[PDB]
Amino acid sequence: MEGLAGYVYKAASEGKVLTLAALLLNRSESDIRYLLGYVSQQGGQRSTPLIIAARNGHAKVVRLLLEHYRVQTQQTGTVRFDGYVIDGATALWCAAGAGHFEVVKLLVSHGANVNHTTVTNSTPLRAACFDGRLDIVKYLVENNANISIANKYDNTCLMIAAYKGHTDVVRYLLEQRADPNAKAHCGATALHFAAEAGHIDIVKELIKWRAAIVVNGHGMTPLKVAAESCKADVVELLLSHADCDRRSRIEALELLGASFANDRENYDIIKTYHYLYLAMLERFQDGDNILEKEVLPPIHAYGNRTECRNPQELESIRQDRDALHMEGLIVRERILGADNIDVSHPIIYRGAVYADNMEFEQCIKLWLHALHLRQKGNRNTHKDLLRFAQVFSQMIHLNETVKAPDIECVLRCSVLEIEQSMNRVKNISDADVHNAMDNYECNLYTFLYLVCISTKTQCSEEDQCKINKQIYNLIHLDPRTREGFTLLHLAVNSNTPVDDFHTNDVCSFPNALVTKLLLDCGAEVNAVDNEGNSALHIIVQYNRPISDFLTLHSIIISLVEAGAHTDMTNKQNKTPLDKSTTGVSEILLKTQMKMSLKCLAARAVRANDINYQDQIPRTLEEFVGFH
Amino acid sequence: KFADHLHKFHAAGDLWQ
Repeated sequence: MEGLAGYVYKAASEGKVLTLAALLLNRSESDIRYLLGYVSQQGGQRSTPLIIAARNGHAKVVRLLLEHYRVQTQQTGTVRFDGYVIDGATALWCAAGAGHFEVVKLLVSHGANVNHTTVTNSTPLRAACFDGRLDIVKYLVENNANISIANKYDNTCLMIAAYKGHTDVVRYLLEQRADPNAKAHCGATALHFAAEAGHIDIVKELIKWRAAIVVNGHGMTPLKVAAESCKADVVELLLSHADCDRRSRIEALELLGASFANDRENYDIIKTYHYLYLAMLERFQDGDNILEKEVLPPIHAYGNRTECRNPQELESIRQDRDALHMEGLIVRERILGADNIDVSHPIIYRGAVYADNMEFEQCIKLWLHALHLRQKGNRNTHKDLLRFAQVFSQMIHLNETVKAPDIECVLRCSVLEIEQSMNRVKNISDADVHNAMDNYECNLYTFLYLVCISTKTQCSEEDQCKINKQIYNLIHLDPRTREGFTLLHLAVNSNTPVDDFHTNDVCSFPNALVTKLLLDCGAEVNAVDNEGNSALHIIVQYNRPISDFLTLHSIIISLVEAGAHTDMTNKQNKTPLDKSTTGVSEILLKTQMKMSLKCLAARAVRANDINYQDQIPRTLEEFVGFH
Repeated sequence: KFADHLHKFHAAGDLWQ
């Protein structure tokens, strides 16, 4: 019984009973407890018998485990429902999350931790509400399962019940003295989640229970949240309160009539003009008290359209689906603000549609505006630069010449984003270093793709000077990946993952043009990575020096003429021609290197050690370390 | 399609279980 947990875990995985009954055979206290309580690792979970006995919905295994002996119901464990590996998940928690009433009835009957917290303070009742079953929720509440207990971010079980689409448990929770007006760390009142998801009935019984209306942390009223996600059904209910005033009525109407046009799922031009007309008509027919919208400067991204503030002007837009999208973008930015989280996505989607229609000229404009909005919000723009690289590669691939100001702007935003990513990496603990460093490497790769696109685009002298300055700034910032590769080591490495969407079409690392641009921008031609491989140790290890020779000769003749040391030594004591995977790449190196008695004497000093701290010039003290 | 790649942006632990 030393480690025979495989039998019990496999039997409980499918809920086998006779296998467990044969497993238990006339045990006294010591070995019976050592069997029943024997947890194991099974990486990713905690592998207790009574975690998979409840996750798979098998009350018989828990029944034999809890009938004549009381196994540890309060067993700390981690269980996964997709990417939801949450610690502290006892049998009650995982059972409620999966949604099995039988095993829950076989846990609380003996007395279980109905309010068992976790790292996220997710009560078992919250997991049941996420599942949505009414039977488990009322069973927990009737056993005093701490309805008021929230998560870390104050996300009480009512809010997750009102977001995942479970009207029954919402009605029951409101019927059992819950908190309709419960807030959150950022502000997520119970109307916000239901309005965002768009459930009509949940908002119906919330406003029937006087859930009240309070503004979100992002300056969002529940009606504005409802209108933001294009849910026109819930807005009509919230507009019936007759306490929002016409300032919010004509705000929400414009907001959703703008959201419908520039949205992915429920994109409807017919359901856009109707709501925009219903919006403006409220303020353009009242008498001598008509309301005119606040002025908005003509944004260059949206075709220099100053929006429409007339019934005749709006009527002129119900003939041009190309103009209603821009008008929706303008109205959404005017109402949602320039700092909201979700104001960026419609702009990116409209630019993506323009790109899919091969109209990249307006796609670049819209996405540049979206990138500026995202970067002036301290947001994570580690994918927008990738989408720019994909658009630029698709433009270069077909026949199209990208504008040089576009590459200048995207490169400037890229160096700003990479500096920001370095700041986040340096200013964070190991809780999220993995994802932050992955985003940092992604940002570096996107900058490299943008540089490769810039090399393959002819532009005037001023444009090239601007692009070279933008590259030079990041070169002097000295960025390095997790394995020590600088911004030049990746431009010569063939193992750098080029994105497969469209940058795979035209971006081929290693590049001669990219490495020449980097070396002409002040790149450390003689730097080393974490192991010690310099910019020359990496290119020499090339797969194809018989077909891609032109960018292997023009990346060795350019490295060694920029000051790269052909006799350098990495950690494993290997010169670049000692680290040659081919012959055509060491012949070129042996042609592009010269015998210097400085290198020979440095090798002699490094071999027969001399204690070269003093009695040597300061600059040669690193030269000896090179070899 | 570029618009198809936008469906992946529709991560926060607030609304998790």
